[PDB]
Amino acid sequence: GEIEFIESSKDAGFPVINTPSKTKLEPSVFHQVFEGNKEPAVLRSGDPRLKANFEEAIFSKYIGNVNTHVDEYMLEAVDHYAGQLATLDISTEPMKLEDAVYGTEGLEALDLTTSAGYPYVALGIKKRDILSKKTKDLTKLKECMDKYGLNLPMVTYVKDELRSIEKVAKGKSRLIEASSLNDSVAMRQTFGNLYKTFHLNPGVVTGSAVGCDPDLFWSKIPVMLDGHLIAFDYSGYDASLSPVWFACLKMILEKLGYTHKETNYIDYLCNSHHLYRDKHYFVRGGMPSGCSGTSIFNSMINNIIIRTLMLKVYKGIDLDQFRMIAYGDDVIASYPWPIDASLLAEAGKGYGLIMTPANEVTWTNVTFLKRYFRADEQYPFLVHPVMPMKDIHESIRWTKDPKNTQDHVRSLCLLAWHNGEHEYEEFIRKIRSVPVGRCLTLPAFSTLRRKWLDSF
Repeated sequence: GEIEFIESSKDAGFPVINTPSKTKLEPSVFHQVFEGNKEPAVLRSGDPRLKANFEEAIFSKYIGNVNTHVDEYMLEAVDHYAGQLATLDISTEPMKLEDAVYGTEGLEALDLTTSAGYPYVALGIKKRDILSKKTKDLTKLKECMDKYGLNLPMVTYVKDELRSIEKVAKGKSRLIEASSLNDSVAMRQTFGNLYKTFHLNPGVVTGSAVGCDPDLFWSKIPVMLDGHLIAFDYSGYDASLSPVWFACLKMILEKLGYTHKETNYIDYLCNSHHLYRDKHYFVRGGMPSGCSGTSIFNSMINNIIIRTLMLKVYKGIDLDQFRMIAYGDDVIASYPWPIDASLLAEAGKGYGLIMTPANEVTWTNVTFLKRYFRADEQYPFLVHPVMPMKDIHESIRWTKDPKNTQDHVRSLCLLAWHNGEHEYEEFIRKIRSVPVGRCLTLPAFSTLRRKWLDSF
């Protein structure tokens, strides 16, 4: 992706977008009891922790585009992945408006807490002024979509989240895009059935883990990926994507039965208009992370990319024995023969991608969704997802709202006990060394283990 044009919003008649300048993350009551290095991402240019130019840093992920046609390797990759997806019988019929907005099996209701985007943010109109969970009203939404239409600018926000010392100092805060409510809804109508099928079928047919529950899904992954493991993620995947990969995605969608007109929303993702505080800018290429479907579309594109690279480097590869699962840029995969991931990574560089491979990827050292894999000692066909304790420690030391401490700590307990009973008891011990910790309902190790075993 590449920023092609930027200027002052006022020159085009856009008002300034007022985004909060200060982090909501503050040290929790557990900040001293546990160790950690992460701090809130820089959100503003004058942050005294910066050791770089902030606005240059946050936009540096738009590294450019490789301009190329859809080549022979891409064409075969698309065909192979389309054949997989064809077995799922994805409906290209529009999802009905009430299901796409207020919820249905496989597609959670539209998030009422996030930005409604443009022009609503400039008018003070929030999602809850238009939509109602209790009444499921669609009348105001129909008014607003009729009035303002589709293909509206996106609103860029800096993501408020913990980051490492290096990413704080370099100002490399992540950006999230808010599609207009109108565009979010229209995309959920257009693609909602595809979204549902992906959410309900994580694994090696969708090639997707989006929406998975690691507590359940981790045990299935080694059944599916039974060859030599291949794994990697990327640096700045979303913004690195060149338009050719969006062309590949459009070809895949059309093979699934979407009309050319129905794939027009992919052009909306690829060639985009953004408002950021007092500026507005146009981007060619790059997935605008935060718009409807970007995790699923990123994952679908990644399925095309990896196949493309394998076909290009390993002429005579048999993709029917290749298996892969992606969550956005994150990939875990297998093939019955060893594959040199560094060759794939260098081939990806030729397509404008920055891939970072996982020396002998094993079930001991492979990661996916920032978690390890550890087979249960007693039930060896069940596999624990293992979030490192250091990451749990990083999270517990901060809070965006201490009123949610109970929910926060309980969520972390659900992750921590997979590290073993000794680690969990120590975690609980330290929690209880603060008075708040003795006011919390904390699950017992044996209870978490029993409930996990019984969930299968």
